[PDB]
Amino acid sequence: DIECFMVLNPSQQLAIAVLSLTLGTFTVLENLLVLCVILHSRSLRCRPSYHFIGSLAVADLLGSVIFVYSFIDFHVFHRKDSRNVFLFKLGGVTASFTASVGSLFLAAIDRYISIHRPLAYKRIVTRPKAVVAFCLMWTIAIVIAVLPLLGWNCEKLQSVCSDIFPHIDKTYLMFWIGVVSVLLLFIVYAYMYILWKAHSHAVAKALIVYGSTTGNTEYTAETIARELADAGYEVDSRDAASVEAGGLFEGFDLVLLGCSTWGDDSIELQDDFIPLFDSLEETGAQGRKVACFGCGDSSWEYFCGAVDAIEEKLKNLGAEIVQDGLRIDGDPRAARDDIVGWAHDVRGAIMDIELAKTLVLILVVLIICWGPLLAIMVYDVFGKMNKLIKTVFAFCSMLCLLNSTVNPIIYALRSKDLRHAFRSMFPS
Ligand SMILES: Cc1cc2nc3c(=O)[nH]c(=O)nc-3n(C[C@H](O)[C@H](O)[C@H](O)COP(=O)(O)O)c2cc1C
Ligand SMILES: CC(C)CCC[C@@H](C)[C@H]1CC[C@H]2[C@@H]3CC=C4C[C@@H](O)CC[C@]4(C)[C@H]3CC[C@]12C
Ligand SMILES: CC1=CC[C@@H]2[C@@H](C1)c1c(O)cc(C(C)(C)CCCCCCBr)cc1OC2(C)C
Repeated sequence: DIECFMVLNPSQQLAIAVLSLTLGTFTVLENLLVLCVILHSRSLRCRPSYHFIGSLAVADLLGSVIFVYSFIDFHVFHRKDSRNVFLFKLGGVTASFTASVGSLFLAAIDRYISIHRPLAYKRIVTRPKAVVAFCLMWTIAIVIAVLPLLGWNCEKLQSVCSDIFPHIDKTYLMFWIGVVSVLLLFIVYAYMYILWKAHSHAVAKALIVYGSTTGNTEYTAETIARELADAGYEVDSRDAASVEAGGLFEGFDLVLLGCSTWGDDSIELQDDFIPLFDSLEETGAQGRKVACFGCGDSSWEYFCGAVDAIEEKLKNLGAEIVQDGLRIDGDPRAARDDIVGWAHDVRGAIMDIELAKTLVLILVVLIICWGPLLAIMVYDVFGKMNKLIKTVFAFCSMLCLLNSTVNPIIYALRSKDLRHAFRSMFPS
């Protein structure tokens, strides 16, 4: 019975008509304009491809037109269609909107690969490869929407029918959910991965291993760490007496070695610093930015010779010395300006927030639009559908149009080349 699938409340039909026609027309005119500026940009600029932006516009323009027409016709006009004709109209909507998420899926792959393997990115993502991928992605989407027409429906299969969608075997619906859920979850994973990855590299991490006996070099390290705390470093200052040599510097943009000079007859390192000094090769110092500091006294012939021995092994082990050592004579509290001045100099030698906002918005948009829609379908596969939920679905089906309306704003508007191409269409 076709009439069981219809929102029949006249007040509800009107709201369905208002939202559908308003959003659909804005969506049609938006993506139409995007396609217009794509083709004008290709007239004057050879370099920007617009593969993702163009594909998404075609998918949304086609989908909104087929949807809004069939949707208004079915719910407001109560078209009783032959089974196959209805599946045909459903097929267009399914292919276009499945193509829309596939386009978002391929763009997500492009960005994920850029972050995951930035050097190899120029080999794996090529203009010839992208053309083939988008062509195949579109083809798969059409084939997925043609099976009910070919006979993957409940009437020919003699199986349970969907309560949400007329003439739809539940197994086909469950299959279609799994395809879209995998695409959507990867898009979620990719961008969540990118946010995590960017967050770690945002703030630099500093590592101060200090060896002091009477607390002088500790006071220097603590005075140094406080200056780096103001600049927004993630400082971990460790007494040398309690450290693991292996991988000690792992994951640090900057390492600071503060040792005291303690030679009675000849130069000697501070005792707690000595086991760490012997195991420098194990610390993975090679290729790391390091600076040295230390306390001492001018009365002794070798002024801060400990800072000399360390830098000589670090420069030999391959760590890049950012600056020459910091050498203090007498109480460091007297030279506090020289200490804090040093931090600034060594700090001197060496987030993409706007991007971060955009990625979160997409995920918020995606979760808001596809989430509730798919969940109701999951219900229909397993449980029983009452009139209330059917009604909710009709209004939730409108959520997809919204996604089609904001997509030009999210991506096309954000493209620098497109804005230059739009301005190009004016006399100047
Ligand atoms: C036996 C002895 C030997 C020292 N030898 C040196 C030295 O060779 N070169 C130097 O600059 N200072 C030398 N000093 C001075 C110390 O490095 C000074 O006290 C330093 O500030 C200790 O600070 P700390 O508490 O951080 O270890 C020596 C001090 C002592 C008691
Ligand atoms: C309405 C649905 C069911 C059928 C759609 C048929 C036509 C419109 C489809 C089939 C193949 C599709 C093309 C396949 C490849 C791409 C490359 C992409 O970077 C821009 C879109 C573009 C050029 C597609 C445009 C739309 C397209 C030509
Ligand atoms: C009852 C009913 C009659 C007209 C239907 C209408 C449902 C409908 C709908 O409610 C939701 C969707 C979407 C936008 C949510 C896509 C659903 C894709 C499902 C794929 C697996 Br069956 C498509 C839409 O297509 C038409 C033909 C207008």
